[PDB]
Amino acid sequence: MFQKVEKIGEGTYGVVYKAKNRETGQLVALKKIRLDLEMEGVPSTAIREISLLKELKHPNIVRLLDVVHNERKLYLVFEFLSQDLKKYMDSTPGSELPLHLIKSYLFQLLQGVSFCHSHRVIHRDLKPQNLLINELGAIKLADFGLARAFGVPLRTYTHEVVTLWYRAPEILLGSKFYTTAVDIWSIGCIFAEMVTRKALFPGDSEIDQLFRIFRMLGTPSEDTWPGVTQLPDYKGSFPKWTRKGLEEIVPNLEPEGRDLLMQLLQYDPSQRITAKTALAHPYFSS
Amino acid sequence: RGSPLPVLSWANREEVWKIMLNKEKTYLRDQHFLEQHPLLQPKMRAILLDWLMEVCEVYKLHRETFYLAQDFFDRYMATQENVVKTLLQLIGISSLFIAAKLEEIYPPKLHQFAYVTDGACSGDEILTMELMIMKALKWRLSPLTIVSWLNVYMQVAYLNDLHEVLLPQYPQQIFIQIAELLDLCVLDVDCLEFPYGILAASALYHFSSSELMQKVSGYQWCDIENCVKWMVPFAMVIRETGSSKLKHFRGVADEDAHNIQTHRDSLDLLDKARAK
Repeated sequence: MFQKVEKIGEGTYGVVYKAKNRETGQLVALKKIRLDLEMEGVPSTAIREISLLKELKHPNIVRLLDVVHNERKLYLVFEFLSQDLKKYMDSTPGSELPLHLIKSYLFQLLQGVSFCHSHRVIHRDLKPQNLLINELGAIKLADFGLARAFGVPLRTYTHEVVTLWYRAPEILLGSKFYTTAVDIWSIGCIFAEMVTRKALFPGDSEIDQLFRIFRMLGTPSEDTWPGVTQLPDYKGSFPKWTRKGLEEIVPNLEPEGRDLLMQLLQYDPSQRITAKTALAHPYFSS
Repeated sequence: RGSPLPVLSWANREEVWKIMLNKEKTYLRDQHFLEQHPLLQPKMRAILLDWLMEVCEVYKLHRETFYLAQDFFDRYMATQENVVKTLLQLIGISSLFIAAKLEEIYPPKLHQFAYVTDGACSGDEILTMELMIMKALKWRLSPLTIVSWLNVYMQVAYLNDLHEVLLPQYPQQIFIQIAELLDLCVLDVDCLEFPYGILAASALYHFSSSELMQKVSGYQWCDIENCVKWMVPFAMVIRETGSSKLKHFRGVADEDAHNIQTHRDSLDLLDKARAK
């Protein structure tokens, strides 16, 4: 059926494997769902990932090759890419990312995200582990299990979304609505992590996460973020930290890169740059 | 048709629209699909969809969830032949199970989808059917629904000075009044002759004007004329019976209540409307 050459981790649903198609010899990555163990049948995350990737096709988005239902297992067949950005940065070649590669990876990331948003899809789990790199320099968004096709206009969705370290402050403060802006926040965090080699905001809790952000960017006010005091999990009792200069955090980053990072990490989702606008930024100009 | 959307910060408004219009080309409907099931009667589809709307109101499911289920049911039946009438309930409740897992935060459990069938459909029968449906549809489970088009038209109608498109800002009463006409129309399989965006534009026209229909939809009269004329008796029966008030739902913010699927005796209304 599929020659399961190797296992390569666990996932949102079931377990993940490298493999080969026998009638082609082509490499694929396999997500296995054990339908026997699923009281609710095909999990919502898998129905969402499959349906979204059936139509969301772009050079900077992972391809879903097939869906195979055999016995009481459902297999999602994705294109095989060599590794994710996290495994790359954790390995010797990748310990020190060249400035040109940080830029070409970020550009691609923004292209993929811009295509999602223009297609009314919000990823809601952008982090290095979910960005797959090939041997030629391409980077692609993966794991659309946490994504949602949004309405125009949208409504209230799952309250607690995005891996904690990549989670935008409008989510941490319990805003009723969040937008495509939550993806841009995650990209800001990923950009800083490529430059510094470590997570920008490695919180151990929602409040710790919120405090690490305020320490770096300063405590938001009605002046810098209108409506923030009205947000459900906002408290007057927050310390009033003051905005650190960004040159101190990412000194090896060129000034136009630091400008872009600062626009990506605007705490007011209303003022946060879009992926489309980020792609027009001078950082990317020749 | 040109884009009724304002300039967007997050995309090219003309691309966003082109992508939405391409959906109506990718997701096909066939007003004659019951010719492939020659001993089924259109009234059987009406009864099944009316019943799904009732289940939706009981469990406070979104209108989006109901219209996903309706689309899944209609597209799935168009892929099959000779389905016996005793399986329509299983196909409908399995379509709604898929829609609910897609669209709701905390969908009802499988046991509630079985429960509401009063013994006709087991959990295991629903898990078998959901895979049959999703494979027959090739996992194309992202249509732009009838109600998604009403949502976008209402947002364009009421657009604020900031041209905000993603944060909802239309009134609730106009929304549910138009949705109620759409819920009646969708019970008639002839509705599937019209693109979903045209069905929505047409029900909006019946509650407003040519000027508003054109502004929010970008359609010209010639595009919607046949749909508008087909919808006349449905609009009349709704105007004569009177429009329903906004409901309160347990645990739903009263400002989000307009998004919850409702149910009234629409089979009565449907008879009157098709009579003319």
